Amino acid sequence: REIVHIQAGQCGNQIGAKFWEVISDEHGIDPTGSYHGDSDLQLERINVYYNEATGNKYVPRAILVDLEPGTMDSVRSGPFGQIFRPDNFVFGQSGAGNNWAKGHYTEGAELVDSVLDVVRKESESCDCLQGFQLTHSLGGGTGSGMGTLLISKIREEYPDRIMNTFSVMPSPKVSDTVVEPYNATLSVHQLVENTDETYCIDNEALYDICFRTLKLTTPTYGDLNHLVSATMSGVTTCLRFPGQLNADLRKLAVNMVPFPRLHFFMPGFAPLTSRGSQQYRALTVPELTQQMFDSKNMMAACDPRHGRYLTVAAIFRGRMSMKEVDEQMLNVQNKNSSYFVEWIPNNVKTAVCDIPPRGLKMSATFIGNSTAIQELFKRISEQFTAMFRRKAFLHWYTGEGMDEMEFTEAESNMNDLVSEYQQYQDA
Amino acid sequence: MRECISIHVGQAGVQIGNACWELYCLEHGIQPDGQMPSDKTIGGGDDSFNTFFSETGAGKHVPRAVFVDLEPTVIDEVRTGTYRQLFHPEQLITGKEDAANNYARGHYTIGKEIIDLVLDRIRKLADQCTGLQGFLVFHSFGGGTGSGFTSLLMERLSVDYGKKSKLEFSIYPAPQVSTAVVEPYNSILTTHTTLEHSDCAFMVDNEAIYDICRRNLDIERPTYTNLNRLISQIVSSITASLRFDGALNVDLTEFQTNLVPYPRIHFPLATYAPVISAEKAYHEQLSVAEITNACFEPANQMVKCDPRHGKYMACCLLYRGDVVPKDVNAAIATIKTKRSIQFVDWCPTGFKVGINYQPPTVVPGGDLAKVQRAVCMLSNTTAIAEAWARLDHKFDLMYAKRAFVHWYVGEGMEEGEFSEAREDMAALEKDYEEVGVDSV
Ligand SMILES: *[C@H]1[C@@H](C)[C@H]2[C@@H]([C@H](O)[C@H]3[C@H]4[C@H]([C@H](OC(C)=O)[C@H](OC(C)=O)[C@@]32C)[C@]2(C)[C@H](C[C@@H]3O[C@@H]3[C@@H]2OC(C)=O)C(=O)[C@@H]4O)[C@]2(C)[C@@]1(O)OC(=O)[C@@]2(C)O
Ligand SMILES: Nc1nc2c(ncn2[C@@H]2O[C@H](COP(=O)(O)OP(=O)(O)OP(=O)(O)O)[C@@H](O)[C@H]2O)c(=O)[nH]1
Ligand SMILES: Nc1nc2c(ncn2[C@@H]2O[C@H](COP(=O)(O)OP(=O)(O)O)[C@@H](O)[C@H]2O)c(=O)[nH]1
Ligand SMILES: [Ca+2]
Ligand SMILES: [Mg+2]
Ligand SMILES: [Mg+2]
Repeated sequence: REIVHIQAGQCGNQIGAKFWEVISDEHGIDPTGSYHGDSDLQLERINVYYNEATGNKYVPRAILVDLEPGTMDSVRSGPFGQIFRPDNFVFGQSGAGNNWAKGHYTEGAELVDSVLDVVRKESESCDCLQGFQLTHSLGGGTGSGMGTLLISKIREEYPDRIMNTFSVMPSPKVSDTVVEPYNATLSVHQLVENTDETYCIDNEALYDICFRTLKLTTPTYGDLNHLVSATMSGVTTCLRFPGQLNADLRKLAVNMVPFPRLHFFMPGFAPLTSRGSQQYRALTVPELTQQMFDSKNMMAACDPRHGRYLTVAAIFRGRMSMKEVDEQMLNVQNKNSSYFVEWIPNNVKTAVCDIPPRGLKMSATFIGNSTAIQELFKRISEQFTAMFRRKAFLHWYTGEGMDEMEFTEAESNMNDLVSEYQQYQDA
Repeated sequence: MRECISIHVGQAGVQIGNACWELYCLEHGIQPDGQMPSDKTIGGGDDSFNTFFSETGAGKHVPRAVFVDLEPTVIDEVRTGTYRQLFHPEQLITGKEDAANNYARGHYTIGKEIIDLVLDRIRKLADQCTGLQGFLVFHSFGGGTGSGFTSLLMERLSVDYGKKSKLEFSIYPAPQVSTAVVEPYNSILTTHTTLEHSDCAFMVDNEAIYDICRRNLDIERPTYTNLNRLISQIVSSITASLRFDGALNVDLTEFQTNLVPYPRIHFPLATYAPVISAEKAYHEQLSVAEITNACFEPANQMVKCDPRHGKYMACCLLYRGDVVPKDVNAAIATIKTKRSIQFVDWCPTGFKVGINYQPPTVVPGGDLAKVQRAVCMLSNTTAIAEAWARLDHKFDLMYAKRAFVHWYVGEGMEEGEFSEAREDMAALEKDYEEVGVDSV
């Protein structure tokens, strides 16, 4: 039951590379692609993310995409850079200049068919392809513009497969350019229509976790990405190891998405411990559970108490009491029942995996479909309008053939998305 | 790739070109004969410095540059000077008769006779690029060639290279070193003609540089040599993002995204620090906080104007040398609480920061102290329109009497071109006023 991974642009390829480093370590795959683990539990579902090559090697089913070669050269020379299939590096030279239009309509349009050819080659080697996962940012040009172009094309050629994305939302707190709200709004417009599941990873949240909780005065993008790759490992554990719950992309979607447009998830991770003496402290299941539901552990800068949970997936990792996990999960729901919509009975599902992540004896990853996510889109909308009011910086886009109407339409649909969340928050 | 071609037009453009390329060579360890011992890839490469330097099989690193002047004596000094081996003879182009401080002669009478040759030589450079990014054009506002020929060239470049990016370093006139009464005419004419053909223009007010040399370097009566060495440091700061690589080194094109909110609003204000003599730099460490604070002292600006009485539309900080993000962030925090920094209501207030680790370089026999860290701020402020206002007023005083206009008419120009140019400048001043007004 194969998944095809795609990583687009600078952010996409950098978190993507980190993701493959992390899960390769978990599955016992070294940078050469050789298995050197001591558990058949590691290889039982390794087919989901890896192709088996000659010499008994394991090759990520991963396609690396960018409109400039820079970041992908750094991936190639990175720790696990050698593991990737060289034919799956698809790149241009021009770059996208943080311009959604360039990624979606001009520069990316020239490269997209090359990417689709590689996607097709990978899909053809699948016994039964379940779908796709894309890693990208929404604030740039390539990951945002070309990434959503790719998603549209893939849906056309594979309309009955699941589309999943890890989408990094822009924040003024951690920003490269002022046009990020434009690029993001244009992208959300695409994601609302053409994905089944989207993990909303807010750079604002990643920074605040690094600053407040982890006590890092000056976080780099690399430190932000450690949080993302750890979270990505967690949310895909059910796909990568034997289990009952959300074991594939479609079953997850059926459990998490009560209405097709409302498929934007808040991910969370625990423990998040600052360095010092307490880093060695043993964590209990009650502490894990409380922290995983804590807003300060969420990867989307939204207050869960400002909305209601439609659905929740929780996944615990490591050796621990299944009985204790069940008891604590029930405690959360029963002690905070008003925050879980009563018109979706039993909307919290829990999985437990024996294999813990590197450097932790136990951890917990949170996936919430909360109406509080509307705060995220409201933020982008306000930032969008502040500029669009005066048509500021629009010439970068109109120069690539876009019209103002397309901005108006993107904004309206994102505002519709927000009001749809508010509807069910009040229901 | 992402090659950049520099075009140096007229005396000011050429002489500033000399100072810039000398500095570049010293920054990259390139000798006057073009040899670069540290470059192990002979005859080519795609290193960061290759954006500005091509390479010959014999190991020569050659500026991707063309020098153009309508008289020979300035460029002749390049041909016989220290760095004569640096340039191929075909890169240095001269006529026999200059524009006589007349825009008309630079754009029409004299310029037309050499424009095709210039374009052919530029084409020769372009054809050697594998991914040409665009052009940097150095010129005065006040000269006949700097004004007239530049605008002709910019028009022709838009035709032959489409929307390929074109940046300017433009020398704005000051009475302390100006050489023509009609420089306000030439300034308005070239600004009007070039406006649609330029993506971004860095104005350099000669009076600002003059004042800085007098006050900060204790130079009693600055010469062009004094002015140009300072100007080169500022140009270097701006281009360093293109010529060096580093994890925190933000490309100029990315700053441009923030700096140009509308096509006509493409004139960033540059502020540079530290400008300090060796005598005063001795046993004096200027910290990140100190040089950053100096960016909001208007005395350190490249153009005389007062941002404290205008509104910001962007603020970019380009650091070079011994600088880490921690210290930058602390410095900016302090400034946010103390200075007069008001943004328009339609743009974010965050400062965009780039850091290049290669430290600032100085030319031997120069006036600037060698420092461990420097910064160039690029801001988009409504205040820069002050520079337009002053020039336009000088223009109006003379044009109301049609003083000197017969010189332009005699070379085939019409009064309609003057009024058309002036009207465009009036609209431009109005544009800078409008962007500053609050939203509904
Ligand atoms: C940035 C620096 C903050 C990164 C560092 C290591 O790779 C990261 C280790 C990670 C650290 O977590 C802390 C400080 O509480 C931190 O990563 C963060 C803060 O995001 C480090 C030092 C460790 C210690 C992890 C083991 C264990 O899981 C605990 C913690 O990670 C978590 C989940 O909090 C590691 O051992 C990590 O190696 C770097 C190199 C950094 O310097 O730049 C990076 O790219 C980095 C994140 O890899
Ligand atoms: N900063 C600086 N300004 C200069 C320099 N040379 C000339 N200028 C200024 O440029 C203006 C005159 O234009 P020039 O460049 O000398 O004239 P040109 O471009 O050669 O045009 P023509 O001689 O009329 O054909 C005056 O305002 C001068 O102060 C220089 O080397 N450095
Ligand atoms: N977490 C994270 N965010 C990034 C990284 N690089 C860029 N971003 C964010 O992504 C946006 C810029 O998009 P980017 O991927 O660089 O542009 P692209 O290459 O054209 O897709 C901004 O909102 C950045 O804050 C990264 O390494 N990590
Ligand atoms: Ca070389
Ligand atoms: Mg980027
Ligand atoms: Mg001259």
